[PDB]
Amino acid sequence: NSSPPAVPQAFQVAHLHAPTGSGKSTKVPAAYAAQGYKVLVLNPSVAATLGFGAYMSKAHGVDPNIRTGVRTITTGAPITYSTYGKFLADGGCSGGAYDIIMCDECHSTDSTTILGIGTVLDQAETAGARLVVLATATPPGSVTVPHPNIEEIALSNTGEIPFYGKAIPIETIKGGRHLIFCHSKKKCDELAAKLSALGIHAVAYYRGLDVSVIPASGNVVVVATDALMTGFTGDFDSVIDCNTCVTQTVDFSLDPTFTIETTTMPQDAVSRSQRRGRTSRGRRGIYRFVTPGERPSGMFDSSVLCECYDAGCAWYELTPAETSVRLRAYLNTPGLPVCQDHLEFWESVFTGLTHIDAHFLSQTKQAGDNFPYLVAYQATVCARAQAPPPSWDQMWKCLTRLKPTLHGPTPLLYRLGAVQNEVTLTHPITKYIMACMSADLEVV
Ligand SMILES: O=S(=O)(O)c1ccc([NH+]=C2C=CC(=C(c3ccc(Nc4cccc(S(=O)(=O)O)c4)cc3)c3ccc(Nc4cccc(S(=O)(=O)O)c4)cc3)C=C2)cc1
Repeated sequence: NSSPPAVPQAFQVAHLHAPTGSGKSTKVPAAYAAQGYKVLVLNPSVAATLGFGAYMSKAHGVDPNIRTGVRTITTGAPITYSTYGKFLADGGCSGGAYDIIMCDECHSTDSTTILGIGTVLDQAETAGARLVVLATATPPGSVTVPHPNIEEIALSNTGEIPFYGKAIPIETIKGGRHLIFCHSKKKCDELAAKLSALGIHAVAYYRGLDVSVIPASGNVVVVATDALMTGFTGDFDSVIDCNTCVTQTVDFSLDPTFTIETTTMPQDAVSRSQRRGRTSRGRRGIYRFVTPGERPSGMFDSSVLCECYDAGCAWYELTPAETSVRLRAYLNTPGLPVCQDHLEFWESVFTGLTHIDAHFLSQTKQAGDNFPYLVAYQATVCARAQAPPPSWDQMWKCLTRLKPTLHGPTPLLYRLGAVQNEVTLTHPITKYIMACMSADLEVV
């Protein structure tokens, strides 16, 4: 729906589909507050959370409470803005705290948002909340739609420059400023170089480099990865999309258990719109693609589920069972992103990961990398077996100081990236996870 759901006598979960800026996260809550309700707005971004608070006090004479992982500001106002992570850090809902609870960007598929939303969905009513709103500008199942200012031209085989099974006719990049999207930070160099060697001024671009490496004037063909901003100065004439992106995915490769790496999946609606949106700003744009079909938005990998249990164990003092109750509340609620139901599986997996090294965990938590609990656990297992990590990549930095006293094969519990060192598959925990996969009628 495009209108703020009225407040119900008892309870209700409603949906709010509105664009960013129409005031769905500010004006809407302000109205609920003018009515005497106490409102809590959750968002994935610290910046956004701050953005709403500023807007509110500056436009509606209301200095709302703002809560983030860094700190919380309390003004005693009836409106409160918090990040999902801080909300969870806080234990979730607090009795008699809020009448309404809006879950903004509820289409987000990062583990913190999903877990946070599950939490709201499960505790809201017990918490005395009368209403829970699932707000978002990108409803699940969305598809890229036609834009009034963008001409979409499909790539064909004709063209000297080969491009993902299709071709890029030189004619289309000779003159003007064009943005080409490639999936791998490498594939970029492969293209920028082929075009530079054809008279075409092309400057590659991917994570690491600087914005400066992109002249702001004169013809140019920028071959980049999604590293390029979404709000950065577009002013592009045409964008060529490879229609594929790199994303985190879980593979039950039975070697010995599972693998969580980054794979290239077909691009989805949200992705397609964002890349296409890099053209036709203040003028008419061109959009060339290799593939028309796209996966609708609102779908996420099983590995995010894993990421949710990992987080419940690492930061929120949540047993794998508690996480499940919360994640289940999320899967039973229609209108939110979907994923294969692997709750039982992941639950049983983390449950077996007991007696984790506190110091290692604390090291992975603040280190900031993904899956701090699984990294720390694989390390705990390693140290206890005086074995080295699967690799000496930054991932395993918490084991650097014992490097000397670590010999023999690595007791691989699972694969979280490149595994160089030799590996043994005889560890009880490895055997425990292997069995978790066999005990499942939807896993293996
Ligand atoms: O819908 S509503 O009508 O209710 C409404 C009302 C008011 C709104 N205000 C906003 C204000 C700011 C922002 C974001 C933001 C974007 C850029 C920012 N830039 C600064 C630049 C210079 C100085 C500052 S300073 O000094 O911190 O004040 C900030 C700051 C904040 C900001 C924008 C997009 C963001 N995008 C992300 C995209 C991907 C991932 C993330 S993540 O960090 O992973 O959460 C964030 C993050 C932050 C978003 C919204 C917004 C909406």
